[PDB]
Amino acid sequence: PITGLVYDQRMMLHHNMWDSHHPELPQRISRIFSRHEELRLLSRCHRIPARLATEEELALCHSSKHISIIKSSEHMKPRDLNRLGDEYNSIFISNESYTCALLAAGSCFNSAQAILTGQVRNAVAIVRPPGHHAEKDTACGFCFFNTAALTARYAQSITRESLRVLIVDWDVHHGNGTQHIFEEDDSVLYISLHRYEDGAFFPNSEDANYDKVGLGKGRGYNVNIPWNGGKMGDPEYMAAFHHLVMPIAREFAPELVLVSAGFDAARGDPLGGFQVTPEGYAHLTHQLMSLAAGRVLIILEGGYNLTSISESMSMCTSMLLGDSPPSLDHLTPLKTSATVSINNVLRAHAPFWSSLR
Ligand SMILES: CC1(C)c2ccccc2N(Cc2ccc(C(=O)NO)cc2)[C@@H]1c1cccnc1
Ligand SMILES: [K+]
Ligand SMILES: [K+]
Ligand SMILES: [Zn+2]
Repeated sequence: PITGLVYDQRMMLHHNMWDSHHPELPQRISRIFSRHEELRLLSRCHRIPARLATEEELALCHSSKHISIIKSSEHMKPRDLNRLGDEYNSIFISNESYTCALLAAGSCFNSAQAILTGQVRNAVAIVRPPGHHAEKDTACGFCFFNTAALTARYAQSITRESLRVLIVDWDVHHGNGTQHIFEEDDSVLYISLHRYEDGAFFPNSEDANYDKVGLGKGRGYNVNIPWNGGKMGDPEYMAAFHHLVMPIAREFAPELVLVSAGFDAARGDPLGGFQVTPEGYAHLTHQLMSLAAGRVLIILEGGYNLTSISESMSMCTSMLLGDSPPSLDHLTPLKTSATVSINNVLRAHAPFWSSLR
């Protein structure tokens, strides 16, 4: 059983030229990659080459008008990069941004193909800029193109259109772009856990609440798990996986699992304010590996504490390689509010998932 790994230093080139310390830092992926080297995990993995995604592949999810405006930033003067970025919600653009976003997407494509043709069982994608806030027609929250949403359609395009793909989004933020792209779609199951605070948390939309369950044929195939009033940690994430994520996923029987793996719910992240530990991420990964004959691709999204994301993603890779899941804790009743969120999700999805309890 082989674990794949994709990483390309050129993705570092994307940067914020008006705040060189912006938390979506080039060094996020180099610090994660370096930690993989030091922990002797990188040598255990099959190295998958990065590549540029093509514009045709971007068209699997994005409008040609959005593609063309982002492609055009590669030749913009600083003044126009600044105006263009300011047209979006929380976006900065450099001249290298388009190429880096193409590389993060093509990297994940090659990983998905490696998994789907049998070259590897599972894989990990150390990529940037992130993807999950990007919409069909717009960029948002440090994301230009929806890497995870593209990878699901890419996977379908190289197999069959109805390939069952589960996307688990454990980034602390709701993946509004991923929800919206597949909202009518019953071939892609989207499950997001996210800090919500009654809609007061980025992306600041009631679209992230538990009562958005999908539209049309897609009703039931959009599972939002919103967290309210509480510094959620391992016990809460493990409880959501037990009562919602794994039961629903198993009933869906995916053939591929994409993890939109933001690490901004990690202990130490100032944007997230949550406290999931590395061993917590390790346990979530291990539960996901019981699906889809192990076809699990972990994709870096958010995560802004360099040490935290490097330890946490390393933990996930260690699990993919087959290392034993590490010990966590005992008892530790959930935070009150987390039982409330979980129960609310259970009720809204009972009509769609008959194995829910
Ligand atoms: C906290 C906040 C004030 C902020 C300060 C400094 C820079 C950015 C941002 N935000 C946007 C944001 C944050 C994280 C991610 C992500 O992808 N994490 O993984 C994507 C977008 C917040 C915001 C902006 C407008 C309205 N409400 C919240
Ligand atoms: K999420
Ligand atoms: K869906
Ligand atoms: Zn995030």
